[PDB]
Amino acid sequence: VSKGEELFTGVVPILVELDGDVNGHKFSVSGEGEGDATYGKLTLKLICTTGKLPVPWPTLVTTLGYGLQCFARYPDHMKQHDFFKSAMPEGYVQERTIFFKDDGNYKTRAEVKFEGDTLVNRIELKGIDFKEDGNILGHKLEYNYNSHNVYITADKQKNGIKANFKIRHNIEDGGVQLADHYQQNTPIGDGPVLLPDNHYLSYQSKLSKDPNEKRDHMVLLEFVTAAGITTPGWLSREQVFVLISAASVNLGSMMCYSILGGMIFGCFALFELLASLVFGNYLVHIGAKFMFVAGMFVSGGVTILFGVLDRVPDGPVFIAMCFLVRVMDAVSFAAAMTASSSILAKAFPNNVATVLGSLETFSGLGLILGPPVGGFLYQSFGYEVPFIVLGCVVLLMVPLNMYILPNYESDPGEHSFWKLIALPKVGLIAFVINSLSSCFGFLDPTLSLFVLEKFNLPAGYVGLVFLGMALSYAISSPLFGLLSDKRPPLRKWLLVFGNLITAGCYMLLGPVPILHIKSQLWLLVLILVVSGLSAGMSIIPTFPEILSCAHENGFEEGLSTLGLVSGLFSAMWSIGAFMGPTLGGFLYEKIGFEWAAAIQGLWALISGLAMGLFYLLEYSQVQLVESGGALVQPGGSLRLSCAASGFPVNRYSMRWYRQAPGKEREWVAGMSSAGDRSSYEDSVKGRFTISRDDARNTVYLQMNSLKPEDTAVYYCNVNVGFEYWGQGTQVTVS
Repeated sequence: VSKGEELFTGVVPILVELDGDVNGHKFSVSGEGEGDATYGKLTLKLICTTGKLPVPWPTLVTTLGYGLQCFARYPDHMKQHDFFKSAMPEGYVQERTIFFKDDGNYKTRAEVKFEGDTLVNRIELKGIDFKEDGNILGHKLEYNYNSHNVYITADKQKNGIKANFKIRHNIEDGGVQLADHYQQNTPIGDGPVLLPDNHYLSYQSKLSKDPNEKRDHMVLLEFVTAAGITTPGWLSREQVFVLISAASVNLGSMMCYSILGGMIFGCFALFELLASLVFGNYLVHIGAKFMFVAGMFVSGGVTILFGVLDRVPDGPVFIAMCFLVRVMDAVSFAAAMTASSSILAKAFPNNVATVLGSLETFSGLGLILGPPVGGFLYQSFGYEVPFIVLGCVVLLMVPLNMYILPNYESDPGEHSFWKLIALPKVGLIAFVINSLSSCFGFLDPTLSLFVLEKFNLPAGYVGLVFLGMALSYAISSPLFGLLSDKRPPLRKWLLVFGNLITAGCYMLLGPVPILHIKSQLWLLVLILVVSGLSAGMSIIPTFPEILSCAHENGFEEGLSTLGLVSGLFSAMWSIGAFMGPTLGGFLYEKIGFEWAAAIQGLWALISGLAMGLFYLLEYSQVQLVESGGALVQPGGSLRLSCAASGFPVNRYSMRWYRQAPGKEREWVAGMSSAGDRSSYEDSVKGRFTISRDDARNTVYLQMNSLKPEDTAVYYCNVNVGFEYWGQGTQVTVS
């Protein structure tokens, strides 16, 4: 942990300057922008100062944007393997040699200094023996730039680091220009520097042009991720503390609710929805550490003040005190649910779906510990004071949770809330949670009364029925959260089919007389535990889906947009609990349970029908599939098909790449964006053939006179603005 990491928490300005010379032609560029190293983002706006550039812009991106090594996003594991910010305020020197294949050479000398809050790098270039008819001076490069991995090694003799890497440039004809970069990074400070081990940095790039700027300009968007060494498997000290603290608050919440589970419900549901909304909006401004101790402290008093309601007689001293308690029952659960969702998804960045299932399963052990209330606490005091004694250990979690939860801070986000509810996808997923919570809240007042009028069973015996539905939720929550995380494209099929079964289960719960199904006890047990399987399969992946929908729209990553999303998850769980039971008592008056379960499910039937056709009709994401590689004897012919989805193939180019086993990936063939020019590898020139079907959205590569040298895994490459590759298929010649 070096000193310079503390100065990088936040958006810091950037300024860039370059004075270069190619073959006696002088040029100079300058610009400004902003970079944030908390989540690895960099925006660089270059403006050419001499008015014209003899070299293409992507040849100089690796000196300008790749010269800003200090905005790397290092994880918690490799804070110690970080050389760039190790002595950052002093600055450092990048000395680069940039070798172009069968072209000239670049020598780069760059100084990085930290003056005030502005980081200024000054770059001197020298270019030699560029060919006039070549790719560089001929300007045959497309206006695109692609991803790369950069490998870092250390050096003790100069106390700095060394690196070697190779970028690829797309050519208008179709080929690839290869550039090999050797950099030496030396620190000019006399303080301690960090010498790391071997690792790499994934660079993702985006090129853009301003609509209003006329003079020759270029806009760089850069994402940097650092990786390279295997995680040890042991969880960090932050991950263990959040998991043990969030599990205990859901255990005690169901523990006290397992004993005490007209205008009051109207007062409750509006101020439960209001407290879940605004207190989730200002999660940035209040502080998530003080949220998780504010909810359980107020909810700790709810367990205490319920006992003292017995002392007062009925009237203004009883009813008005039921007005206050709940308010504190609602707002503190609304606070505890939104706080526990925000603090847990930050702790597990790529495990959001799995840890919700693990958290909600341990809350399903809470109602298993129900009749332990009747063990000794009910037999000792009865109903007067069992609550204050249990409330101590709830309130004794205060010194533990204040010490064991980490402290986070974040700048408030300038996005309005809103805009988020105006999305087409957030609106339809709000309808599903409204529909799913409506069907859950109907059975709480009304299932026991149907059994009483038909099967004539006591409500204590109906208490076993409710544990039948909770037994299926507890086992469905981890497994359906386990499969939600590993396959992100199938969470949209997993959730819509979850609501569709719930419509079908509830259709047959109280059977319509047209259906001619006889109702009995063993059928009621079987049909309800299936409904637990369907409800748990639809309630778990709706939180990572909204988090996925926010980041694709353009919202930032961190504590800001996580707070606004988790506020809605408590909010749309509350609107189901308002129109569920209250209209449930309305619709129970009309006909009865033989239709009140059928009409409850048609609203869930239209809920899965509306969003299910929204995902089906207009899903679009860039995916590429290869198929057809097999065992071919030498001298034969083969055909390989790359199929594309998400983008039109007519206006973009397609390339092919090979991977021999144990060898570096190499380019095979390319076609221009106009469908007129093409290029091939020089070793296989004239023996392969590239082709496409534009209206079919397919590209084909045909192989004539195969040799054992061509045994490789083949991939299919496209540049939309971000680089995409296909899965790749293996071709063996033997």
